[PDB]
Amino acid sequence: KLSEEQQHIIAILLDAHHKTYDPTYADFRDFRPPVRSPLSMLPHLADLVSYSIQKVIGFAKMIPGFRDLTSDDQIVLLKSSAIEVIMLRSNQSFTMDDMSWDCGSQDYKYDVTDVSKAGHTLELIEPLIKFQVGLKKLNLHEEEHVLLMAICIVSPDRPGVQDAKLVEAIQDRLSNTLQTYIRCRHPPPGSHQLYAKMIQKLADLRSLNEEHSKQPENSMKLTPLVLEVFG
Amino acid sequence: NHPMLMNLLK
Ligand SMILES: C=C1[C@H](O)CC(=C/C=C2\CCC[C@]3(C)[C@@H]([C@H](C)[C@@H](CCCC)CCC(=O)c4ccc[nH]4)CC[C@@H]23)C[C@H]1O
Repeated sequence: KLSEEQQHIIAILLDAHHKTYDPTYADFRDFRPPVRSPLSMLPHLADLVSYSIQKVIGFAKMIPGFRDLTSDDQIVLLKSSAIEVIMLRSNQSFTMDDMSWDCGSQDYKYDVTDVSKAGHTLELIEPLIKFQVGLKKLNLHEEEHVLLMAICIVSPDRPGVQDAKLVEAIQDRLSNTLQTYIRCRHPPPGSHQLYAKMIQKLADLRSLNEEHSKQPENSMKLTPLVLEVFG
Repeated sequence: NHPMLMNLLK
């Protein structure tokens, strides 16, 4: 049985997501334009990423119990989560027809060769596409989508966390909501091992994040916020 | 170290 507090936590996260993700993609007009030379797509995706960092921050703030953390713990959690939660969010625009991210128009349909033109090797792109395909194949309810983003953000084992017990306590509450959700609301055969498969997607994102942490004249073409978050 | 991050939070 899903408790009242649990459905409230879902209701919150759905709304929080609605406010931080605009599926019209109308703000994309404001970015430096996409040019399709080396790194011709870098400015445009760096802006997208920057804009997306902001949205993730808006979303995080609405996670129940996140405001109860110190501003330091909030800051480190978002520093580490940003890129993961972006790859997550992006599943919404991602389509398996093309294996591309389709954001309403040709100019904003981003394929492997676009990501490449932002200066990225197949070493990152490939784990990244396998991830989007795997996640799409899960076929999450929008409820499970937002819980997974929340859970991803509020992880006690991220570098720089002071009060892990509190981070952990906030997270536990979300996972329990998700686990109880799946039982009560996800029917079979989709429900099969869907929690352990989701937690796996969380491990694939940590890797992607760490591989990205490894991968000056390019640092200029990024944004202030992006440089602040990725160092 | 993180003024823009802390601004978007507060
Ligand atoms: C509004 C949204 C979401 O916020 C994000 C979105 C698409 C996201 C995409 C599709 C295009 C390429 C994106 C932005 C990826 C980056 C290129 C990312 C590569 C993978 C790292 C593991 C690198 C991030 C990065 O450091 C960078 C990008 C450009 C310059 N520097 C990360 C996630 C990828 C459209 C839409 O669904």
